[PDB]
Amino acid sequence: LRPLSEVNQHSQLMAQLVEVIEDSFQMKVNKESVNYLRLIRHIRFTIERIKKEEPTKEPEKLMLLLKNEYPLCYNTAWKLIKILQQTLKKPVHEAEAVYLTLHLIPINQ
Amino acid sequence: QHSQLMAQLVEVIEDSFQMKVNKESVNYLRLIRHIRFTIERIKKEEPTKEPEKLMLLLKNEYPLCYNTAWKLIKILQQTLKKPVHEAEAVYLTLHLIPINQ
Ligand SMILES: [Cl-]
Ligand SMILES: [Cl-]
Repeated sequence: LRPLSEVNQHSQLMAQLVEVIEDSFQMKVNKESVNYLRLIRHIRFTIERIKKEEPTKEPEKLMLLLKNEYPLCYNTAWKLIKILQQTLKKPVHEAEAVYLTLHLIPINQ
Repeated sequence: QHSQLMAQLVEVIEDSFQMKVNKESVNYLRLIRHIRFTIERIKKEEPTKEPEKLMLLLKNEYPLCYNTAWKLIKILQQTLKKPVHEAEAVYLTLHLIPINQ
């Protein structure tokens, strides 16, 4: 049998993508990190979706992605939304939490 | 106007990030403008088209990550010989933000 790690499906494609990221961002990736591991996992599964011509779950999985990557910004967005609901007394589309999260990420760097 | 509301929202941000926002900075201006658009869309009960809106937000706020995501998507398309949907550029951008920053 062939070890899974030795099934070299798209190994050189993956390496090309990483080189593009490293050149463009002018850094070296941390192959140890959760962010890198999840990036590679995302790419591997995106390859599968592309091969099968599958769409994605546009709204809902964006939420969880941001909750996992930027929990402080994500939860802060929801705290702002809580206050908006309490004062303005209108419903809030969860897309607003996505926008707020993205606007918060740069603030404390 | 929502002046007191805005001040409370900024206080929450400051607490959560354990920082004080410089009120005499582009940082504060950008923040308050975005928040005011959120308020306006909530009050007027106006939905967004999240796919198109996110592409616009990312292009303008995360140009390096977004443009790099598009380069990667083009490589994937050309290698796999399949269509790639615009939403993929969005999801890939969101995975790149924490790599770059
Ligand atoms: Cl965070
Ligand atoms: Cl909703």
